[PDB]
This record gives sequence, structure tokens and C-alpha cells, in this order.
Amino acid sequence: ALDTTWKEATLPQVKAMLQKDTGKVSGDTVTYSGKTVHVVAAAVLPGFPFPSFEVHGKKNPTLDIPGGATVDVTFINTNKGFGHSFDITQKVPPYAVMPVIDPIVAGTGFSPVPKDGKFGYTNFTWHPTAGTYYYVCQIPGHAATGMFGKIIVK
Ligand SMILES: [Cu+]
Repeated sequence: ALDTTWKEATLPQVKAMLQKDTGKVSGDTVTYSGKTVHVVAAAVLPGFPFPSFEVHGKKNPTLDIPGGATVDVTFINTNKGFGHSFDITQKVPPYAVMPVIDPIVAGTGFSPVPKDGKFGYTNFTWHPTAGTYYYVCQIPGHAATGMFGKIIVK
């Protein structure tokens, strides 16, 4: 039951999607507001550290989400040669090389690798209850080496 349905986007389409994250940045936190919020996350945008996620142009930021909101996540894999995933868990860091993160509350399978001048992306919806979550990549070693961030749902 992970989201394993992918579409393909050209680079100008990727840039257009990254700009549609509806959060507001303060330091290394992104704060969302409203009834429906749009999170747009990318795996290793050009020039950012490997391995990492970027959301609203920040590396692995803490996401602050209002209670009761509908969360629409768009995940784009921009990293040549790797098929990163985006998975939400309540299991905490530090993560092992093969992390134990079940149950996965929402998230993706492994993404397509970039090819033919295009990039794979997907959309999924999430209706969380209040608490702390983490977003992680499942490729062995990546979470252990820093590819994760925190989500606080009020
Ligand atoms: Cu990864």
C-alpha cells in the first residue's frame, strides 16, 4: 500500500512545482497554514548535499503542520543515478543502515531514476493525527547518513 504511481516532468515543470510549496520559512522550519496544505519535496536538488531532501529550498527542514489539515505531498526525484523514496514514520532517529520504520503511515516506493531529460514525481494525500513524525528515504544507508527530517503536527 505505498504510492508507486509516477509521472514524468521536464526541468521547467519541476521548477514550477517546487514554487508551489505553501509553507512559510523561519530558520530551518517550514510552517504551513490553512485547511489544505501543499508540501513539495525534492531528493537532492542540484548543489545541495548528498543525501538530503529539500522542501521550500531548505535542507531537511522541520515541517510544522496544523492539526486537522489535509496534507497534499508532491515528491520529485531530481538526483541522477538514484531512486530515492519519501516515507513517513513515527520511528525516531538514529536510523540503521536498513532502517526499521514500520508501520509506514504514508509515503512512496522507490522512485524512477532520472532519464530521457525528465524526472519522476508523484502526489499523495495524508490526514495525520497530532504528534511527531519523520520523513525518511529507504535506500540502504541514506537515512543513516542524514536523509530524513521531522514533522510536528499540532
Ligand atoms: Cu535516498
